[PDB]
Amino acid sequence: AHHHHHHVAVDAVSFTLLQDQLQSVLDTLSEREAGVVRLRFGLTDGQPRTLDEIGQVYGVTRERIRQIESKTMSKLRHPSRSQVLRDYLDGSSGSGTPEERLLRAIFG
Amino acid sequence: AHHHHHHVAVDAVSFTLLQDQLQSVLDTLSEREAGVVRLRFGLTDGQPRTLDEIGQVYGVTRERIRQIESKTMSKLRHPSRSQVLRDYLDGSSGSGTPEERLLRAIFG
Amino acid sequence: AHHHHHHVAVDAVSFTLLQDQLQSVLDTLSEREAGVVRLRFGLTDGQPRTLDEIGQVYGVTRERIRQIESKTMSKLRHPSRSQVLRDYLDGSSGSGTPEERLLRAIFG
Amino acid sequence: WNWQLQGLCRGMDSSMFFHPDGERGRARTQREQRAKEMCRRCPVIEACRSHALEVGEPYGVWGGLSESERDLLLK
Amino acid sequence: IWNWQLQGLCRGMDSSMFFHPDGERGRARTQREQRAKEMCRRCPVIEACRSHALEVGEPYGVWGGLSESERDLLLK
Amino acid sequence: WNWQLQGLCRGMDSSMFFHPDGERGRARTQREQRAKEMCRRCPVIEACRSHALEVGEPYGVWGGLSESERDLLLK
Ligand code: SF4
Ligand code: SF4
Ligand code: SF4
Ligand code: NI
Ligand code: NI
Ligand code: NI
Ligand code: NI
Ligand code: NI
Ligand code: NI
Ligand code: NI
Repeated sequence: AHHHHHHVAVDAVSFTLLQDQLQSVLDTLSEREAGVVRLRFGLTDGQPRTLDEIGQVYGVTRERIRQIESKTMSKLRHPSRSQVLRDYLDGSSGSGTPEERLLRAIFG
Repeated sequence: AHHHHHHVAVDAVSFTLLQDQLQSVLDTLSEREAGVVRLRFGLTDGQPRTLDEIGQVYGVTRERIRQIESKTMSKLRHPSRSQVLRDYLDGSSGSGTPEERLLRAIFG
Repeated sequence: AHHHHHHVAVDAVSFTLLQDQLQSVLDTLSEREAGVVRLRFGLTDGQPRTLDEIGQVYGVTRERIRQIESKTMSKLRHPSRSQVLRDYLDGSSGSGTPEERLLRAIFG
Repeated sequence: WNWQLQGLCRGMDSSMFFHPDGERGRARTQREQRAKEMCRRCPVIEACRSHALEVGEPYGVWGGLSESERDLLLK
Repeated sequence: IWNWQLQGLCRGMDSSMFFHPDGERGRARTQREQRAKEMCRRCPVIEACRSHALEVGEPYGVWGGLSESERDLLLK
Repeated sequence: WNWQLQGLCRGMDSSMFFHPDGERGRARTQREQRAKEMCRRCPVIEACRSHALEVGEPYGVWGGLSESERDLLLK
């Protein structure tokens, strides 16, 4: 209902990444930017798409898709959107869950 | 079908909390105590409720709900019934899963 | 859609075990071997079955089921096919997830 | 609460240690006496008492003490 | 992400402040860049932000008080 | 089982190392001989053999040894 998550390691570092918070990251992008990200990384159907396949979807060249992907990644890293991304990467905390509220009450 | 769980950190301490085992903790309480806990922490609809909102559901005062919540938290922590709570807090162990039986057989 | 997983500890060691990769392990076995494993460990209905119950399903003795289980465990551990098992036990890495692709792209 | 693993009441019903809403008079005293009889056979009575006093547990018999007895000690 | 960005003055701003719409040129582009730079030059982490953008060659956006074209010239 | 990352059989068919139910006599010996030909080119034969002897692996060719050969060594 909200539980879908993935455990991922990058180097010695572990993340727990909640689908609901990924949706919040994507919601901050335009329709085309989020659509290019979903297609490129296979976020919906599991099949990461080539630049040519994405170009076909959006009626633009492979080079245009490369530019859209590049700009989108710059946007995702830019400090103006860094809070939404920090909260995504901090999914292991369980910040904001009902369970966190219950444990706070039990443990005082 | 049994997998729903949440990763929560409290202080330096991490927990993996299974929905099925939370259900078992609630099953040990009276119907009213479990209902007050569910509403107070937003366990069902995600919206934690105020004491006045819960009082309205049960037809009692805000003070009565405060007393029910207080007594329920004492019960949850009391040694006579806290075994169910220890098992909830130890969800990371995967004790009782099919996977644990399979790994016992593989690893001997 | 792919998220079902279990956290399991064996000794001081923790594993994150994805249902889809468990299915891949079982897919490498014969129909009867995988069926014996599913029944014995309760992988489908949660109820681990006795050797007598499994013998009844396959029309063989309890001793025959013991032999099938024993040979299957040797196969799972043998170097010629244990890679599928190592991948299962390394589920915490999030190797192959869409999320891993997205994080590689964001973090460079 | 690792002392709790040794509590004598672990396998008993909690209604032994908590009064129903509205219970007064002899029924209340009777229930409290039965609870205390168990605490006074328990190997972790002092740890249980210490916990309940340290955090001021607001309901239940803990450590052989009623809530009102604990309140007097904490005053 | 875990260090200097916590202090960025633009945190929570519409990213459109710092990124041009596709195909924006001329006066509208200059005006947007000027408004972004006005914020960077009040920001406590402008040097860290500038350093990051130049170190990794961030291809789009105003970072550290520098436009993309200004960074390109510096990196050439 | 760290040594297993270097096993020569890692990418081969496991039917090379395990006999079908009911395989006896010449067909069983032929399969065993083909498996052992691989083990005797393998960089971890001694670790594989050690594992199989230490835990008494009940089926398969491991470490260039058949199950019956391992049984004789263990008894
Ligand atoms: S002292 Fe009483 S309430 Fe505490 S653990 Fe022992 S029996 Fe239970
Ligand atoms: S220098 Fe500019 S872009 Fe960088 S954090 Fe500060 S305001 Fe944001
Ligand atoms: S000794 Fe034989 S069975 Fe063992 S890893 Fe090498 S080839 Fe495989
Ligand atoms: Ni969910
Ligand atoms: Ni939940
Ligand atoms: Ni489930
Ligand atoms: Ni499962
Ligand atoms: Ni899923
Ligand atoms: Ni997913
Ligand atoms: Ni998990």
